[PDB]
Amino acid sequence: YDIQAWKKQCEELLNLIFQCEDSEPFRQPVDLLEYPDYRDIIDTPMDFATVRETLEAGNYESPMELCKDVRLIFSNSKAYTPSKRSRIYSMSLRLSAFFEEHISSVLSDYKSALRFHKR
Ligand SMILES: O=C(O)c1ccc2ncsc2c1
Repeated sequence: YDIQAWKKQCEELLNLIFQCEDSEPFRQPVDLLEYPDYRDIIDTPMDFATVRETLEAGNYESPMELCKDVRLIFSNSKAYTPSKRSRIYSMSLRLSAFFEEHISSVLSDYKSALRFHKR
């Protein structure tokens, strides 16, 4: 019933993601010199370094807010890809399955801790 435990759990999950080869296209902001039309398609850029910085600055109040920004990385890849068979989109799909399998328990434990506090 530890209400603060999600923060270290999210830091450790981001460490695993940065070790995965599939995260390489998503670690830093998409390079606008390599992809000059990117901001004609994508309104709100997001990347894992920005998520980690926001966490470490104390600017997430809940793991749900972190989960919204990581899901934006994946939805931006799906909206920008020219093919649902592309290399970089195929990487985003595998990474999203890994993220979703690991974030599940973080969110369940946090919500359980809040309910116990409110009891
Ligand atoms: O060139 C592609 O296939 C492609 C697909 C998704 C994507 N997400 C950020 S950069 C990028 C490039």
